[PDB]
Amino acid sequence: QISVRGLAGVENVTELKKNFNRHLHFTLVKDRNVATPRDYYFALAHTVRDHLVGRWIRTQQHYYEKDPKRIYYLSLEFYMGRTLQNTMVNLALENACDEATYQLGLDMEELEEIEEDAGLGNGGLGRLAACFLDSMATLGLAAYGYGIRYEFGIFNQKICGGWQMEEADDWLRYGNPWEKARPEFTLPVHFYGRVEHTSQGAKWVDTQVVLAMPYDTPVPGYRNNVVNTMRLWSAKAPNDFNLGYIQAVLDRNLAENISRVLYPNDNFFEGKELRLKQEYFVVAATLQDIIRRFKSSTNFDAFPDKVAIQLNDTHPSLAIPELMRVLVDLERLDWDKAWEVTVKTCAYTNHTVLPEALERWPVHLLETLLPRHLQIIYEINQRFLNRVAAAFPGDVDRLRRMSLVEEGAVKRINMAHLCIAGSHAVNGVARIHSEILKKTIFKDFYELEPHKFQNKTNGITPRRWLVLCNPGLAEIIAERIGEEYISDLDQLRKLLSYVDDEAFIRDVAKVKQENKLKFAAYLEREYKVHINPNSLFDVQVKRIHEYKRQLLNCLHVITLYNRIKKEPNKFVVPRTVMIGGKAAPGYHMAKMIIKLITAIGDVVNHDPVVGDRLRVIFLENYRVSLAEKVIPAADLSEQISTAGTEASGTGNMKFMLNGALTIGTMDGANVEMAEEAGEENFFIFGMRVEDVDRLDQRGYNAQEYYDRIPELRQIIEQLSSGFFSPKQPDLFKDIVNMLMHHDRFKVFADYEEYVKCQERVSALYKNPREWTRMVIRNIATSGKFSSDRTIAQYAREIWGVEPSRQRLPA
Amino acid sequence: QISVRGLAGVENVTELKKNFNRHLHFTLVKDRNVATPRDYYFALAHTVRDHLVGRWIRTQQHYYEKDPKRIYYLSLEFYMGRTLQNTMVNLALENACDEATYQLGLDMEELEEIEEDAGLGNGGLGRLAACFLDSMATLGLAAYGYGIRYEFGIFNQKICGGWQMEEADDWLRYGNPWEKARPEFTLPVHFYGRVEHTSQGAKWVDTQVVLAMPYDTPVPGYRNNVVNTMRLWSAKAPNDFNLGYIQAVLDRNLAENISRVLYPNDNFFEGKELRLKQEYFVVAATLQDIIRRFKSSTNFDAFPDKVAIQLNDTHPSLAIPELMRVLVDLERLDWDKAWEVTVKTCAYTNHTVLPEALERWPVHLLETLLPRHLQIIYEINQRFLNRVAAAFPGDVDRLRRMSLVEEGAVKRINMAHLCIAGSHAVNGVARIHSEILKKTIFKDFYELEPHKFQNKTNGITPRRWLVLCNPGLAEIIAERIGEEYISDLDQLRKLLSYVDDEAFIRDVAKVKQENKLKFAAYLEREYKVHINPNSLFDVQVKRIHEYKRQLLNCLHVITLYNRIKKEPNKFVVPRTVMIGGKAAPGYHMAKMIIKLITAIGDVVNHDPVVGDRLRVIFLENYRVSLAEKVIPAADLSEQISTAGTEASGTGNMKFMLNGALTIGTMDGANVEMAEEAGEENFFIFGMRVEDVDRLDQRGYNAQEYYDRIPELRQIIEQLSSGFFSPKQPDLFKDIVNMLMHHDRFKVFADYEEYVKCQERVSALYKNPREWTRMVIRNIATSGKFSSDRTIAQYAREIWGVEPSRQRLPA
Ligand SMILES: OC[C@H]1O[C@@]2(CC(c3ccccc3)=NO2)[C@H](O)[C@@H](O)[C@@H]1O
Ligand SMILES: OC[C@H]1O[C@@]2(CC(c3ccccc3)=NO2)[C@H](O)[C@@H](O)[C@@H]1O
Repeated sequence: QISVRGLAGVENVTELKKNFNRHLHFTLVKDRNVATPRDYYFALAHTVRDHLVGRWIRTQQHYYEKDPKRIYYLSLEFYMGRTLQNTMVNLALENACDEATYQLGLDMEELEEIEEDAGLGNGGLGRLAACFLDSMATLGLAAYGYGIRYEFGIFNQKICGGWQMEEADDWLRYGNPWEKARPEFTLPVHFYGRVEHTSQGAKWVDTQVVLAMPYDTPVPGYRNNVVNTMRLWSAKAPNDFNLGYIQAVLDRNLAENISRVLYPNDNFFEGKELRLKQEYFVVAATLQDIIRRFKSSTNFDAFPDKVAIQLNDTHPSLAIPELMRVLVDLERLDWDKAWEVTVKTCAYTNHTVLPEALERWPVHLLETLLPRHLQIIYEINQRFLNRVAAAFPGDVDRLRRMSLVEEGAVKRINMAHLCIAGSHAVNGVARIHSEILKKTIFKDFYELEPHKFQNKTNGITPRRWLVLCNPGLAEIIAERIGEEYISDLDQLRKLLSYVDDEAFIRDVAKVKQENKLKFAAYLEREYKVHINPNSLFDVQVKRIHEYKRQLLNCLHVITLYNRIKKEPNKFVVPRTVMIGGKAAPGYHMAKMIIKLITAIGDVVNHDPVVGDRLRVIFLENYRVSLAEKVIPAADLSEQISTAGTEASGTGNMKFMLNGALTIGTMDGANVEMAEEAGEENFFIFGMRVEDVDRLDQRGYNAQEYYDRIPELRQIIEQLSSGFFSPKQPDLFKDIVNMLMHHDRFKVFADYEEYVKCQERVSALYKNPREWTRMVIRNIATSGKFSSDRTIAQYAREIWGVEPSRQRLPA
Repeated sequence: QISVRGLAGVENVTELKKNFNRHLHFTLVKDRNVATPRDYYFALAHTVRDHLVGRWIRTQQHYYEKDPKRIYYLSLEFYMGRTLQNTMVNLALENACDEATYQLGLDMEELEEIEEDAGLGNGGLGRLAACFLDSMATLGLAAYGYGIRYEFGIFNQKICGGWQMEEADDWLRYGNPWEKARPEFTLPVHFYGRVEHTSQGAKWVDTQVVLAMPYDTPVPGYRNNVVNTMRLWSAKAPNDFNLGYIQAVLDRNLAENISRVLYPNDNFFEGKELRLKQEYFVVAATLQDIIRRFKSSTNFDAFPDKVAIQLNDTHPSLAIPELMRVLVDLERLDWDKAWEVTVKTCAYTNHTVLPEALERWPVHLLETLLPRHLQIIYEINQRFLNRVAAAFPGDVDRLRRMSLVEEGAVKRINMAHLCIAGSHAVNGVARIHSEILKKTIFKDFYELEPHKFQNKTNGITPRRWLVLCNPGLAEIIAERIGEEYISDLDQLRKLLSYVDDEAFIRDVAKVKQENKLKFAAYLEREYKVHINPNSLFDVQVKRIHEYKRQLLNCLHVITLYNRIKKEPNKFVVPRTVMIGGKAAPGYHMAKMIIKLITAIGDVVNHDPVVGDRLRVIFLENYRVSLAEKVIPAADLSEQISTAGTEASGTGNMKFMLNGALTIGTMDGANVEMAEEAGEENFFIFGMRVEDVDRLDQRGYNAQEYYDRIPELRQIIEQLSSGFFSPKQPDLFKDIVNMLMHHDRFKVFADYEEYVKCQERVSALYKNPREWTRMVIRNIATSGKFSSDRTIAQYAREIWGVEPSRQRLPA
């Protein structure tokens, strides 16, 4: 149908059809008489998977022959989403498969909806890892993603009576056609035990053993025939485990629980033993695999020349003392040499500055679980503090601030401090965030080792986040400037010369309307909810958290409702306000915010006076597959975190690429987005970081805003009195109390500017031509935010490798 | 190479080779450079599996079109062993695959050794189910095996310091290429809850739900293109299960533990809740599947015309009240009609008379777990006892003897009584056993309903137990009488005309010697143990149990050793005495017997005076795959249970088919084996059932035998004094105490006759020609013991269906 989806050659279509029928018969053991849509999905998945294998085998043998420096990306989260369409896109098979299935009497888009998301992440951090894998393959890097194969990913969210309910994400129930189990490469991981000092160094003895079984998933690059590997570890009990008899076999579950479930916390540290086990599990198995591969290429001096390890936050921070353990205890290297190798191998990316998100593990937990690692951490700390004392003589408070060991009620290890000490590079994820690291939380470390600190602004892959989810937009762009931009997003700047082109203006607006119609239809079919496709689609999708200020959005919504009720016969620009996202199960306030949103919808959506002028919808079960649907349909992107709290954001970049305008604070990557597009083409409002600092010095008093803003007072009175919960008048008392007395994120302080800015949004929307021209200026300057740009920077500035767009032979 | 293994056509070999390479590439994602023997096994398995699928699909659609009466074989155990060779044999692909792999530079027999046994059974009962499935497919019956997919089958046995150690049988670790998961046919199973009586009957409410997910395995018939199904259920938690959050997901293990592990008890009842859950799990899921299939063909009058359910012992006895529950509570049939349907549908096979093996479930367990079933059982009991009271007026003791409910300290349900009441046919598994049922334990029931009681003598499949494991013997037979006997074992009678044929005598003895050499080589390669291939191979392989009297064998071994030591320079016929089998982990005495055997070996095997004249070996990890190796190598089959204790035995039949002579008591199927071959061609010794009865009336006094047999006294003195355990003098005190004071199985009573009979064995072995002539007379009369004969009898006399040898189109 459309050009960017590739060719549908006679030979290819015929071959795909026959292989489809072969898989339905031999693989699925079905015939067309009893086959269901799900069977058809699997037949298609297996057919497409077959096209990966040749490239996968030859890519890995190419790396063995060429022996390039290998990049190891360690993460506890990989938020992959669906794989079928992405694979077709990267292999140029989409049109061919569409044709093949059409000739078989099937709709491919219907089949695509059957695939479960691989939801092995919480949100932004996990999704960044996924975009990074795509970019590393597209840039021809010898890269490996290493993580945990959770049996249960991020929970499925159901809304019942306006409240969030959780259910297990049983994503493997029907099988996973993309993974290949590699039981032959199973490795042992050790826990507990004790340290024994001998004539020849320390020995870690009397341990409990859990097996790590790898599953490999192919990661195809964009049309370059490169297929890299994501290797995820699954926990297995040894066969002599606990070996009455029956109970001993049943108790194998205890060991295998390590890889059972993803911790559902976004930007929050929960210091549970099971989580610590998960972190060591991935680190220990991965490092053995790295060292094996290095030996199968004695001389560890060349280790850093052949190996780079990237730590995705502090979650895999145990890589540092584990590498030291292996080099010192097992390979018999002297400390100083082992440390040199470790530092040159490891690099650390920090993803947040929120105090409650930082990992600080109780010493007593590490003492019991990982006694040798604690000893190594103590030794690292002593040697590091000796360096600090030499550089800043007599500065005793600096020594306590910089220590890896934190004293107090319970002694803890600061894992961020461990990572900085043991890495040759430390980066933040947006310019403002990286500067905040150097000025505040890691100031002492920056003063000691300035050369270590870098910035690498986040990005998103234009394959999934444009070509896959928005083929209509991809096509109208390709018609004007060709296809090269898909792997060279900076080429979108060429669209600036079309900002006054009447045909292009029409096409951009047409594509948006089509996306909106499609999404409006999706909502009716799957959720029986009714929306006006002519209204402004006002969208805030992201995890529910106080810092992200879904509450500020709620206040604007109520403001709009109240204004309509005050003057019903006055024209307002119609809006559909959509808010979606999951709350961590133990996060009471986030769960209350969800209930508030649905409660507002209950009132607003059923008020006859409002009509189709304002609709409030909570988008249930927000996840990668839903993002791919709603983002292309959005007009307005809500990026409204308190300045200094959102390290980067990546949802923001997705909306910019897909033709939505942004209302946002100068926070995270919003700052660079506004810089790229020009501030005139962005809806910027609210406090800057400096303004937040000034308010903190003075003391934030929410009562002041309540007293001076009559429209705000009305909303608080409505919430308190039970206007949005008539049968439970005091339901939202916790929300009101927090807003009035202990709001860490200063919701009231940005209210007036926000509402004012939103009026400017509505004004522009009344002028479709000028709205679209501003959209074009956003799309055209979105190039910087390709993860290809991000990865090229990591490659050149941290890993010491050169990216390549050269094809491997097919 | 050999004729019975089929043709190796040019087209077939070329096609097998290309499909092998295809699977290695696309399925296994390997190339010849990094592939291991295990990869080669899987490539072969997938290649052979492909040949099943067409036949599997067309067989099942044939049953849908023809709508024949369906046979449902319900068992908690299916001891399948390996599948690769069996599939090749039944599809006539063995020679072709041998050629194909040979041309690829691989040895097929090496690849076959990589496959794990499917060890989903304990021994005889589970293996009978497996032979039955093979025969049902070969006889063209619309048959389905239903059971549980245990994650862990019968434990792997390791011998450490002469003691049995257990380890988990992780048989699914590398995957199972033979099964097809059918998650789309998942069914709910209910537990606990309570019974609510309404205006319209009883309702079972507030239950806990566990999901039953089916996995289908193909069961090919012998060269008839029929492929039946074995459907095994796996336990799954519902997604809202227990839905802090993390613990709730972790607690899913509790539900899924139902299908985790096989209870390792042979002929012993353990009244544990988990086992009861397993029994209901298989019954509830299976019955829903049966009823669905019946409806997809309102009128339950025709149910028994279209459905037969065979209960493999009392383990699936809950089928009776479950069927009543569904018909009465759900389908709204009146009691009397539902009962008529149930009785005509169900039939029960009893497999043992040992009191400790009979299932008697505590009422309190059924009350809590299955409240509605208990109510139904009570109602069945009341109506049944009303019938008994009408037939035998005033006989109050009969009423208490026949009751399904047993009174006492704890009230129990006698599941055997339930099965007799609710079945139209009840059978034993050998003529002597079936007669014992009518005369003793079920005498009261036989008097009430004589027409119900039948015999169906057990059998073994000649495919696995001759063609597969002993191709050399199969071939020399085929050379004389053709190939028809493989599916018509009665044709072996034609070999009687070759008992004086000098060429045949030579060939039979040659095949045995070759098998012995091969097995002697296997022992050296895998266990580094050394044996004389010229010695008499004296073999007792079976589960370790007091009733099977491995101890009697031990006494003979020590007798032989003592006689050699008394007269070292006297010639004796050299023997290799091999004993193997697993002990249930909680069975102390059986574990002690294993230690005794190894302790005897430790003394006998290292005595320089003995030399190569006597060797005692414990065969580690006896299982189906080992049986296939050792049985063809055996000269003497030990079948020495106390008369009246071994219901049938099936190992006995395996040895008879493979050219071993039998030393045995007149117990189980031994009686019919001797009848078929002629008593002159069998080494019969010891008490008959009547002699055991006489001794019991008198009172068994072991001291009498000790006092009157000097050779026996010596052995007991050796055991007691510490001759076989110098460092632990009292190690075998429990064994001596049991033998002297509480031997339920009268080991001493058969000692003299046994030793005498063994002397006659040695005498015959000195004359190779006459030994072989007697062997020929055994092989020639083994036809009755084909499971094809057994299944044909079940079909005609119980199920009301006619077997067919007609081919389905390929
Ligand atoms: O760099 C990727 C993203 O990382 C974060 C940090 C984060 C996280 C998740 C789990 C644990 C700790 C931090 N999720 O999102 C940041 O909050 C977000 O701003 C950033 O875009
Ligand atoms: O019919 C098949 C076989 O059945 C038994 C009975 C049995 C068994 C196994 C588990 C639970 C209860 C009984 N295993 O073997 C009998 O002991 C054996 O004699 C017979 O050949």
